[PDB]
Amino acid sequence: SRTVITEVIATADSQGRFLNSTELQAAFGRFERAVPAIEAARALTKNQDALVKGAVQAVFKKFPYVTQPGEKGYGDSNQAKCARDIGYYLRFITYSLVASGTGPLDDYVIAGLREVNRAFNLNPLWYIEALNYIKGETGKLLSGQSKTEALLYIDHAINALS
Amino acid sequence: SRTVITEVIATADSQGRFLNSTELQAAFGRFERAVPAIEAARALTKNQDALVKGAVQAVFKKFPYVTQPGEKGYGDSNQAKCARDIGYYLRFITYSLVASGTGPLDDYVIAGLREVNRAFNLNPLWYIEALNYIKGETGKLLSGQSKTEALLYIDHAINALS
Amino acid sequence: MARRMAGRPVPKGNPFLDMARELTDNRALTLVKEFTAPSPYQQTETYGQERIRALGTIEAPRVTLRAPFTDEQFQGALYAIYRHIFGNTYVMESERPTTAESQLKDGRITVRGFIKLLAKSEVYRSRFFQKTSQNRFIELNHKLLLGRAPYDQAEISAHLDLWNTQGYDAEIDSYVESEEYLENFGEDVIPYFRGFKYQTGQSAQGFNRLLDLYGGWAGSDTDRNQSGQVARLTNSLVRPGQVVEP
Amino acid sequence: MNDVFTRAIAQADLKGSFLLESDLDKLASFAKEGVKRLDAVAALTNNAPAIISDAAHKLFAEQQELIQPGGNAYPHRRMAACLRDMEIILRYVSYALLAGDASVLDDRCLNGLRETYNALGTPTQSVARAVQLMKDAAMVHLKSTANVTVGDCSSLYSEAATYFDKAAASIA
Amino acid sequence: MNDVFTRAIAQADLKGSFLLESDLDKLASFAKEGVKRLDAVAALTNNAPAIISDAAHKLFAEQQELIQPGGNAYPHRRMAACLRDMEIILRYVSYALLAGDASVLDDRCLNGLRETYNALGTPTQSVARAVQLMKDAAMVHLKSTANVTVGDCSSLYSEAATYFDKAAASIA
Amino acid sequence: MNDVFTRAIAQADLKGSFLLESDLDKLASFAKEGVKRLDAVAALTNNAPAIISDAAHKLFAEQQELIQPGGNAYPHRRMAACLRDMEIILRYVSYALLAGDASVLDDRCLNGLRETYNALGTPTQSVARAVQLMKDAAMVHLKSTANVTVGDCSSLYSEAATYFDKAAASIA
Ligand SMILES: CCC1=C(C)/C(=C/C2=NC(=C\c3[nH]c(/C=C4/NC(=O)[C@H](C)[C@H]4CC)c(C)c3CCC(=O)O)/C(CCC(=O)O)=C2C)NC1=O
Ligand SMILES: CCC1=C(C)/C(=C/C2=NC(=C\c3[nH]c(/C=C4\NC(=O)[C@H](C)[C@H]4CC)c(C)c3CCC(=O)O)/C(CCC(=O)O)=C2C)NC1=O
Ligand SMILES: CCC1=C(C)/C(=C/C2=NC(=C\c3[nH]c(/C=C4\NC(=O)[C@H](C)[C@H]4CC)c(C)c3CCC(=O)O)/C(CCC(=O)O)=C2C)NC1=O
Ligand SMILES: CCC1=C(C)/C(=C/C2=NC(=C\c3[nH]c(/C=C4\NC(=O)[C@H](C)[C@H]4CC)c(C)c3CCC(=O)O)/C(CCC(=O)O)=C2C)NC1=O
Ligand SMILES: CCC1=C(C)/C(=C/C2=NC(=C\c3[nH]c(/C=C4\NC(=O)[C@H](C)[C@H]4CC)c(C)c3CCC(=O)O)/C(CCC(=O)O)=C2C)NC1=O
Ligand SMILES: CCC1=C(C)/C(=C/C2=NC(=C\c3[nH]c(/C=C4\NC(=O)[C@H](C)[C@H]4CC)c(C)c3CCC(=O)O)/C(CCC(=O)O)=C2C)NC1=O
Ligand SMILES: CCC1=C(C)/C(=C/C2=NC(=C\c3[nH]c(/C=C4\NC(=O)[C@H](C)[C@H]4CC)c(C)c3CCC(=O)O)/C(CCC(=O)O)=C2C)NC1=O
Ligand SMILES: CCC1=C(C)/C(=C/C2=NC(=C\c3[nH]c(/C=C4\NC(=O)[C@H](C)[C@H]4CC)c(C)c3CCC(=O)O)/C(CCC(=O)O)=C2C)NC1=O
Ligand SMILES: CCC1=C(C)/C(=C/C2=NC(=C\c3[nH]c(/C=C4\NC(=O)[C@H](C)[C@H]4CC)c(C)c3CCC(=O)O)/C(CCC(=O)O)=C2C)NC1=O
Ligand SMILES: CCC1=C(C)/C(=C/C2=NC(=C\c3[nH]c(/C=C4\NC(=O)[C@H](C)[C@H]4CC)c(C)c3CCC(=O)O)/C(CCC(=O)O)=C2C)NC1=O
Ligand SMILES: CCC1=C(C)/C(=C/C2=NC(=C\c3[nH]c(/C=C4\NC(=O)[C@H](C)[C@H]4CC)c(C)c3CCC(=O)O)/C(CCC(=O)O)=C2C)NC1=O
Repeated sequence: SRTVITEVIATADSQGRFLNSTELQAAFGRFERAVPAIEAARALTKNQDALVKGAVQAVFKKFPYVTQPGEKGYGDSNQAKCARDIGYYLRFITYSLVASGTGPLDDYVIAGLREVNRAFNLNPLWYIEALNYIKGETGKLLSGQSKTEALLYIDHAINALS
Repeated sequence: SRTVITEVIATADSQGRFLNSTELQAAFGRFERAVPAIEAARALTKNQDALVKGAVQAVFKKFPYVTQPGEKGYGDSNQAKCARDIGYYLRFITYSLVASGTGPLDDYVIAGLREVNRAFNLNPLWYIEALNYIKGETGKLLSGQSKTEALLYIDHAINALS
Repeated sequence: MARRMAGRPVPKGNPFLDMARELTDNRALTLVKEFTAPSPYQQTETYGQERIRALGTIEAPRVTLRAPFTDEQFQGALYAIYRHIFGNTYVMESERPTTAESQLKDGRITVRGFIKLLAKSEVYRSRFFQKTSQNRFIELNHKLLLGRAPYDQAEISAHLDLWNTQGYDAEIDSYVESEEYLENFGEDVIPYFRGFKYQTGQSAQGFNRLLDLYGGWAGSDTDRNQSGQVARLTNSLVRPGQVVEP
Repeated sequence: MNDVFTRAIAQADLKGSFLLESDLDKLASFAKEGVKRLDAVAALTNNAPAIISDAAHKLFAEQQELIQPGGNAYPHRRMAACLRDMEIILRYVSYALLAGDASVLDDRCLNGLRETYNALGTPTQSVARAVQLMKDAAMVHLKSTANVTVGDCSSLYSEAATYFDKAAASIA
Repeated sequence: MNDVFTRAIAQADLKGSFLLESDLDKLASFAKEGVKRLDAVAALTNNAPAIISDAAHKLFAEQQELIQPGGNAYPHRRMAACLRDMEIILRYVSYALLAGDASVLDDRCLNGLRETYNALGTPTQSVARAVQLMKDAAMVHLKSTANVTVGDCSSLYSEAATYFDKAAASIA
Repeated sequence: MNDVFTRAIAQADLKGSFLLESDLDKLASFAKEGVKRLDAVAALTNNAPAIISDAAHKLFAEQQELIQPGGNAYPHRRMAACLRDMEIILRYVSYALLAGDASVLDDRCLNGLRETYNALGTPTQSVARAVQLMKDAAMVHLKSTANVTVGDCSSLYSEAATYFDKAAASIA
């Protein structure tokens, strides 16, 4: 993955050197901030189902034609598969909160995202709106710095989609 | 640009030797396929306004929501630039017909397509269905070798969009 | 009365009622649970990369050296170059070419030119050329200068003829000056093992051959082995699929 | 690699003799009927994304086990790898179709895919299933007499089926 | 490579679920002990030459045969190999102590090291002895309480020790 | 490359003295207010695609010839490259904002960018106007006190404005 710790270790290894004070400073900052990020992760994991269902409904509201019969969104399977995709995204946001870096997001979601979306005719705008709704609701759920870290990761995923 | 004789020249200039028999006869086949190419380009050329208006209206027909207000398709200026976009695709298909190669296409439209589309949120489905409408019209306008050759460039651009 | 208002009687004893219940009662939620359950064979994100030895090499960052590099970009670039080009072999401080490094630091030669000079250096010869057959030399040249294993026997034939006819310097220049090296790496990028991903135009066997050549992140192409740096792909290249016993 | 002409030439050379009248007639027949071969290859190339989409849809509906988390094609990158593999195999079958000989297929494409997939851990059986799904989804486009002169192309359908089956049997 | 966070994340993804509450508690506790682990890493890295030289002295006083002509440390070249191998192993052990997870060792440091030492004729028993000696020499520097606030760290000592034994047993 | 801290260090080294307590005070003040700087640069990074799309929309609204055939960004490829350029220079402006020094932008590109656009035929004053548009689009998000702690950041606005202004002038 690409955490702070792992990026530190990899950049030290590539240069073939030990970890001098700068990488340890970065690691210290990461360990100091682990508490707010884990707090955000536990808040997102607590309000999991509500966030997923709200995101799906927001996607439908901004994309009414997607609900039309004989089309991509219509069908119980495609509703369930929307819910599954948003669950995946939220899972990986919590993963990146815990790992205090966009490691899991880049590894799973973003890596290869563009061409698999192209090969399935999945509009990125759907997931962009879902993530915008999750951002809006986590504004309500999370107060303080957990809010900031979460919003950083949701915005990173949004940038990757857009 | 990368046309048939251009491919010949470029591949031969890589090595020391001149144009040997095989690429001479490849240029041959290109020349005796030019006549169908040029006349089919004429046929597809004589119908700018009809083709562009028909494809524009077909796109609006299959995707009626863009014509609704608040969508990126709504707007007289948006319709005008829709028309110029389809005219651009048509003129570059004509160019490729004349050049007996996708050179003009890959130079003008394919090169840097996806980045621009994501920049302005344009959907490849709009243009691909417009090209499908042109597929339909060329199904009548053109006969035999002209028809097949023109359909090749049209659906090559279709694959490029997709 | 109310029971009969429900509808006309349905005959009892249908064998499909268990399937009807599954299809009816919240098919969406059951579908979500079916979708998000774990698969029978558990595979992590990097399962294939770890079952292959080369997990860490793929994760290794690409290194670049542009003209206004200050200090530690240069120091890291030198270590990366010396680690990759010399096949993870130990290079003592006496053998390190200081003049080529000075030229690189001034910017007279790009990173690619420095790579070319190292390939023509005495360390590269004394390790890979002078102690091995020509097959092993070609394989090492491919793996180090180009990052990929050889694709077929035509490469060995062409490179052996080119060496025999024009010398070691021309042999090495055919690698660095090639269009493939300039496409993948260009002037300012240190070469990396790019064969572990699918490379455009590669053969089916190239991945397996690079696996044979790699031998772990620790392992290296010494020539200090008790075997003496023998070739690895002599029979894999000319007879790709088959296996024979004399 | 070989086309049919080069294969016949190589056999005639190993026998050390000129090309017979029979072999010349077979190659002339191949050349005369090569136009339909061009049409078949054009059908394969113009509809490649559609063929891959149908094959992947039917494979992952047939096998929810792959896309399912922990499975192979799950992590949203291995899925792109799967689609790319479909691309490569279809491309090589189209090459072997234009050539008229399966030499490109079994030389450039599928000598080591068996052991490559065993090393990477992917289930080769699902890959073969995916390849024959590509075969089925490609035959409907190959048979499509839309906008193409009507004729007889049974031999070409058989050839394409044999190439897809060869690829599936090798990878399986 | 994986630290403890990425390790737990990979397990959670395999289960296709979020991170359980207990796992979040464990990771929060791990990050609470972050500063202790940082001092341990600083002790390893700052005192790396001292540890390496002490371990080398003890190793060659133990096995005088390595430095005899004909032994496997005789000329300056393979003695530089001695010192640089020990440096790399200490480097990767400090890495694993920082990341909390021994994955960096297995992936990179000890990847093909058995095969290297078996092809090179290097006595792997001597390398294991050198690494264990390095353990004994570095525990002194980790246990050094000078210039740091006092606090129990038996978990960190056990972690560093098990990483050194992992390296030894993967070499031996 | 250089930042404000290394700039002060380098000038002190050039004069050869120890660091003055006054310059220490400026660097401490920079480190105290740098938390605001992090929010500023995070705003830039998060809003980057929206900012560059806003810049493109405003430019092509106010300017027309770049669209028509014969215009510098006319072919679809060339305007893709145009967007790439504007996002690249925004990224370098984010670098400059984070570092507090302009070196990493100027010394890296601005010496050669002018002549490159001159030789390429690209109208440079148009590029400067694009920089200005993208600067105002960024200022929209940088004055945005929403979703963050409230404070005063006029000095950071001045620094971002001068970075964009300097980049625009140096392109010209
Ligand atoms: C080199 C050849 C070439 C291509 C291919 C091209 C496509 C293209 N269309 C654009 C704008 C656009 N074009 C459209 C038209 C779309 N919405 C309509 O309803 C249709 C469904 C659909 C067209 C089929 C729209 C909505 C915009 C957005 C600009 C705006 O907001 O006014 C733009 C951005 C600048 C502009 O032209 O105004 C490009 C580059 N331009 C080129 O120079
Ligand atoms: C590792 C992380 C991961 C992600 C992110 C992921 C996304 C993803 N969603 C898929 C299916 C899908 N995804 C959607 C999109 C949703 N359905 C609609 O209700 C909504 C409008 C919309 C979301 C807002 C649809 C419609 C499908 C069905 C595609 C098909 O079978 O044709 C597929 C194709 C695999 C399949 O056929 O099941 C992928 C790869 N998969 C992953 O393994
Ligand atoms: C020129 C001929 C040629 C081919 C075709 C080829 C295939 C190939 N497949 C690969 C991995 C892969 N291939 C697949 C696809 C398979 N696994 C799933 O089960 C699917 C059902 C199935 C697709 C039909 C997947 C998922 C991976 C990733 C394996 C991993 O990362 O662990 C790789 C490793 C590089 C990469 O991951 O991009 C290669 C080289 N190599 C060649 O030289
Ligand atoms: C091919 C043969 C060759 C020559 C001719 C050569 C000269 C040379 N000296 C350099 C730097 C330097 N050279 C010097 C030495 C000079 N400055 C002091 O006044 C000294 C009194 C005086 C010594 C005669 C210094 C101090 C630098 C550092 C300049 C800097 O880093 O900015 C550089 C740029 C970086 C480097 O290579 O280290 C070159 C190319 N280098 C070569 O490889
Ligand atoms: C520098 C050390 C070195 C040498 C010399 C070497 C020899 C060598 N001989 C080869 C093929 C060959 N070798 C021979 C020679 C034999 N066949 C005839 O019947 C004769 C009885 C006999 C020669 C007296 C032939 C005819 C070939 C061609 C086979 C082919 O091209 O497939 C090849 C592979 C293809 C090529 O190079 O064109 C090598 C590498 N390999 C090395 O690493
Ligand atoms: C550069 C691309 C290109 C291609 C591919 C091409 C093929 C091609 N197909 C032709 C007719 C034909 N095409 C076909 C093949 C079709 N008939 C069968 O029903 C199948 C549905 C299907 C193939 C599977 C047949 C059978 C003919 C008539 C020739 C004959 O009697 O066999 C002809 C003769 C004149 C014409 O109709 O255009 C050509 C040159 N020409 C080109 O310029
Ligand atoms: C075949 C090439 C080769 C050489 C040349 C060589 C020299 C050599 N001498 C060594 C030890 C030593 N060498 C000396 C000798 C120094 N102190 C004495 O008083 C003198 C002032 C001075 C000698 C002129 C000492 C004291 C040590 C022990 C250092 C220690 O263990 O701390 C060591 C470190 C390992 C050991 O021997 O215990 C080497 C490598 N070894 C080799 O394999
Ligand atoms: C993943 C990081 C990494 C590791 C772990 C590593 C170990 C390593 N040690 C090596 C050589 C060696 N290493 C040793 C060290 C041992 N011999 C024993 O007697 C002593 C206990 C000890 C001496 C310090 C020796 C003697 C050689 C042989 C050098 C030669 O024969 O030239 C080599 C082969 C280098 C070559 O072929 O020249 C490797 C790969 N290399 C790496 O890049
Ligand atoms: C970036 C470089 C950097 C490092 C490495 C660093 C270490 C560090 N050590 C700390 C305290 C501490 N440091 C240690 C570690 C030592 N205590 C001894 O007992 C052990 C022998 C030994 C550990 C093996 C301990 C135990 C604490 C107190 C924490 C506690 O008792 O839970 C603290 C918290 C503030 C304090 O109370 O002093 C930090 C940040 N700070 C930095 O800026
Ligand atoms: C990483 C630092 C970096 C920068 C900054 C940079 C600028 C740059 N932009 C270029 C092309 C271009 N740049 C532009 C943009 C200009 N034309 C109009 O659209 C606008 C008014 C204006 C942008 C707002 C265009 C249209 C091209 C295409 C011209 C061509 O390809 O010939 C080129 C020529 C080579 C290429 O990119 O293909 C360079 C060097 N290059 C770099 O490596
Ligand atoms: C994970 C990355 C990261 C970020 C993003 C970060 C931002 C950050 N902003 C803070 C407060 C602040 N943030 C801002 C900046 C905003 N306030 C508005 O007025 C301006 C329009 C706007 C500037 C663009 C200001 C002015 C403060 C108050 C600082 C003070 O007390 O002087 C604080 C102090 C603690 C808190 O408020 O909870 C932090 C840590 N820290 C991080 O570790």
